[PDB]
Amino acid sequence: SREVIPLWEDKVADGKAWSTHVYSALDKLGPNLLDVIPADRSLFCPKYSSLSYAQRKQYWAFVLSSMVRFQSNFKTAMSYTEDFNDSNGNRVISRGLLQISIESGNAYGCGFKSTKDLHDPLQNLSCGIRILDRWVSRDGRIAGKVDGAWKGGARYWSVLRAGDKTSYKSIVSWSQNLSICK
Repeated sequence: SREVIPLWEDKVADGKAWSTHVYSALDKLGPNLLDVIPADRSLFCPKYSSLSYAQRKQYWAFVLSSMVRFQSNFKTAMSYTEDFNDSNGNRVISRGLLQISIESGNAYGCGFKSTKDLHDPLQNLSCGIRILDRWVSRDGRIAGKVDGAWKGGARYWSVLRAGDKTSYKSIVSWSQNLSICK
């Protein structure tokens, strides 16, 4: 009786298993995320404050799938060499569905043992829950720039940072037009 279905279920063979993992991992890794009433709800989900717990898990699984859509187009094997360095002076390699890197990701407690673990879709999605759980809850908002500093998920993901990008405008549009949000 879900009202909102994540985009990875449309094409990905394991898409339903990904959703089941996210719904369960949200209980364990996103309890702070799911207690926030975000200050930019008027932008992302106008009716956020009336969502049940189950609807908020449906919402965050959808938003994660919309980020995956533009980060990796659902390709868990994807890697991308960035413009900047890790602390050792090697260019950062972003990996997997949400394009997380091992050094910055492991700072969230994601516990990646090796780079191969970032291409494990379940570990990758769990890490993205951890990142959101930290910053959406600390900043009290999903994204946006407040007094010259990016907030919420935009702290980590440039795909959530406002601008004239198809990715950002689509994530915003898809979120705010979910039946449970509008």
